[PDB]
Amino acid sequence: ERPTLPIPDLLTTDARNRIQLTIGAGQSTFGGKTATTWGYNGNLLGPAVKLQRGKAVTVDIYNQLTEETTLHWHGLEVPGEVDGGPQGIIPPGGKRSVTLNVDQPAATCWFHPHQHGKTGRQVAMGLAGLVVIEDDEILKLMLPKQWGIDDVPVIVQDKKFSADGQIDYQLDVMTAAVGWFGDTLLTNGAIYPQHAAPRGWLRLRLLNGCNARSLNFATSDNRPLYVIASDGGLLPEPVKVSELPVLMGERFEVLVEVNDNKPFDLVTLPVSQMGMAIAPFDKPHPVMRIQPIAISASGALPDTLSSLPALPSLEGLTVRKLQLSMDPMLDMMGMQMLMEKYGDQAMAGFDFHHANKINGQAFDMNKPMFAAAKGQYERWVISGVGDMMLHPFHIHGTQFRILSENGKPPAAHRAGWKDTVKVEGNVSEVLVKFNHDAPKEHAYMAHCHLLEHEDTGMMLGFTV
Ligand SMILES: [Cu+2]
Ligand SMILES: [Cu+2]
Repeated sequence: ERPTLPIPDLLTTDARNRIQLTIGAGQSTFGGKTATTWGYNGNLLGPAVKLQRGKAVTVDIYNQLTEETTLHWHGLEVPGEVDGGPQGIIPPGGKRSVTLNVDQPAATCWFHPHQHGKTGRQVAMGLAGLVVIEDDEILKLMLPKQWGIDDVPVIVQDKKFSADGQIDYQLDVMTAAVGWFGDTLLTNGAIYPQHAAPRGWLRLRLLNGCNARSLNFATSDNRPLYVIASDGGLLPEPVKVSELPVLMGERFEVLVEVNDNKPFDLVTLPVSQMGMAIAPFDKPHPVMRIQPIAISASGALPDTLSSLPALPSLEGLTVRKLQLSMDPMLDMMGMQMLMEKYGDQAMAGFDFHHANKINGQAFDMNKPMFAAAKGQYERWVISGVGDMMLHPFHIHGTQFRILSENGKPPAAHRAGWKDTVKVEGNVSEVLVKFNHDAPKEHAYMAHCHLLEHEDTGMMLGFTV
């Protein structure tokens, strides 16, 4: 389709090693209809902050909203002081600065709000940005690297809009149970955009930034995707796939071939997740149109990308159980509202504000559930046995290794560095290590990244 894919600005440090982000309301147009939206350095979404491993930057964050917000760097291994969870309040009109010393490998991470009880609304209203972490190793690989030509961020999100055009967000009994999801699919903000890519290798940095909707990327003509990276960065070698399931807040980088003059789309396939299979997501849905052009691209697909550390021996490692639950009365009413609204289509494949839980407790921001060890591998066992909802479980402060994802060894493209693991009626195990500290006043969060679950209790705080 006609409008070109918007390309987030690649924001680097200035002469004082500073970067400025302004958080503001603005306006966007979706299918001819204007809507109030929120953005970083803009009306909608945000820039791609570019960082170099081992080099420090100060970020000056200005809240130009009229409500409180927080700024979290999802995927970044930083102290709890700069991590920007629910306790990282930036008052409206106020300025807060954080020093980040990046000490992890090349990876596409991202940033987004983490306001207590309202994170779902603030992301839905428009707030997300990328983080391009670079190191010495990755630049040696000669991957596609022309930002916005053959190296393009692709941030995919759904939205629901009112008859008047305004984003129609609500945290109610239905969305607390099944999540906020919509009928309009957005790609860097645009409805079904087009991208001119040169012949050879196209590098796509995929981010699922939907609140609650899982995706599954493929191509319309079924040309393969070569996955080169996960949440925490480079896989050891490429993993070649026909389709790519992505959970809320997960990133993958893929190279895809642009070989003839023939256009093709990037698409998302229907998922079996409650609520998410209603038309138009009952069939393959286009994400963006790739349009070959002949201009110069020398990007490469290496045989060998990186070498990752080995999984540690499990013996002696501390084990932490995290039992995710939902009040069954939220479950019921939730699925009933869903049934009322949409009907049988919804199934293709009491304060509800504290109804979602971990270890029998809705998130309390004052009482960290535990102190985790520093610089020592632990094994966390996260169970969703007891309900049928999807829970992409996420841990701040870390890139971990999945030992077991929902009852099975992880797929090859998911066995490298991840910050999210799937939990859905089964149990997952991960090998977590924290290299930085987080006091109780600025605790790390562990939580479901189905944002409406997070906002109604499915989060805990922990210290290091
Ligand atoms: Cu995070
Ligand atoms: Cu959940």
